[PDB]
Amino acid sequence: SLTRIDHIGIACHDLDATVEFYRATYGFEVFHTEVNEEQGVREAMLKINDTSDGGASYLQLLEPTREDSAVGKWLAKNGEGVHHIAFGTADVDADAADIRDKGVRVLYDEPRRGSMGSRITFLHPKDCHGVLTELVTSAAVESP
Amino acid sequence: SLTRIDHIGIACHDLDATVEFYRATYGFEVFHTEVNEEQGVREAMLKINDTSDGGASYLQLLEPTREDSAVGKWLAKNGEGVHHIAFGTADVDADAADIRDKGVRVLYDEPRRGSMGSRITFLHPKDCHGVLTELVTSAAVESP
Ligand SMILES: CC(C(=O)SCCNC(=O)CCNC(=O)[C@H](O)C(C)(C)COP(=O)(O)OP(=O)(O)OC[C@H]1O[C@@H](n2cnc3c(N)ncnc32)[C@H](O)[C@@H]1OP(=O)(O)O)=[N+]([O-])[O-]
Ligand SMILES: CC(C(=O)SCCNC(=O)CCNC(=O)[C@H](O)C(C)(C)COP(=O)(O)OP(=O)(O)OC[C@H]1O[C@@H](n2cnc3c(N)ncnc32)[C@H](O)[C@@H]1OP(=O)(O)O)=[N+]([O-])[O-]
Ligand SMILES: [Cl-]
Ligand SMILES: [Cl-]
Ligand SMILES: [Co+2]
Ligand SMILES: [Co+2]
Repeated sequence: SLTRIDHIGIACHDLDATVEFYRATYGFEVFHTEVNEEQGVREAMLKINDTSDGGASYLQLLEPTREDSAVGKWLAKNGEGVHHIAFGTADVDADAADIRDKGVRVLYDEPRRGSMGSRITFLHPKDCHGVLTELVTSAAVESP
Repeated sequence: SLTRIDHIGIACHDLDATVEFYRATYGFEVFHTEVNEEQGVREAMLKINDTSDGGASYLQLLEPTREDSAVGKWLAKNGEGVHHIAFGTADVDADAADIRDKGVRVLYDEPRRGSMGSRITFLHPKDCHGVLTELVTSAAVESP
């Protein structure tokens, strides 16, 4: 089941400047940062709240590490802004198989590594009314 | 203080069809629907989770009631997809005055009515790294 909004993925040209914007404007602090070379992003997660399924909701700020990447291409075309939304689940593999069986394109055969050891997949935006949609199971098991 | 992600505003051409997409695909049900003639939208709120500040997080699906509206213009230009993000607060008036004093454009002098009697304002996307950003205080006071 999809039990929370896990994060909002926000593309930006300069991670450090956008991180500082969110800190200065709203007081949001960095929960974690990393590079994901497979996905081609430098990310910062800003935790906004905890959630009733035991998880949390974040802003995921993303700067591309290369132009030939999902975020690099998207920024070139659209400029800075919201790139994707992510829903949390305790079983991404099962929920992705169920959604595949509805005819929505699931981009990975098997979930891949995302933020903080999470396992993630994506649904094609043209099958989701224009919203690039991620499904994520956190690495650490959640207590509702 | 901004204490949660309150909702993700998602523009769509046909509210009923997009509502059914989210129900069929994810099991998300409609929490509330309404028309906001000032804003020029037909909305459906789909509750995804409760939040640690006592509030909740929703998907806010929005179909324009007229082409000459924020969502009508945005859909014409961009097609269906994420239109804005919203942060919850117990005091939108105070948080909007604090953000105004940082030089971020606050679109309303005074918060206006939004979903379920909430009071809302917006920050200009060109001051927020391309993200149209809403601040909202729910009508019913929250218990953290
Ligand atoms: C690490 C992590 C992350 O979130 S890493 C996030 C970065 N990684 C990803 O986004 C991976 C998933 N995304 C992708 O694989 C690709 O970007 C997509 C879904 C396949 C699109 O790649 P394509 O090669 O088709 O790009 P392409 O520009 O050709 O686009 C194909 C169609 O998708 C539309 N599109 C592309 N990106 C889109 C987006 N983010 N949202 C909406 N529509 C999008 C695009 O406008 C075009 O529509 P049009 O044809 O009507 O113009 N994490 O843990 O949470
Ligand atoms: C009821 C409710 C709701 O959420 S009702 C949601 C619908 N209402 C709103 O969005 C009201 C706030 N928005 C607005 O007032 C306007 O849409 C904006 C911020 C002033 C933009 O209106 P403008 O008249 O300037 O539109 P305009 O197309 O001229 O756009 C001015 C610049 O803003 C960019 N822009 C416009 N809409 C944008 C959006 N949603 N996100 C990012 N950028 C945006 C646009 O691309 C252009 O950039 P460019 O110049 O680089 O091309 N609720 O309770 O939660
Ligand atoms: Cl890596
Ligand atoms: Cl009304
Ligand atoms: Co993500
Ligand atoms: Co809204």
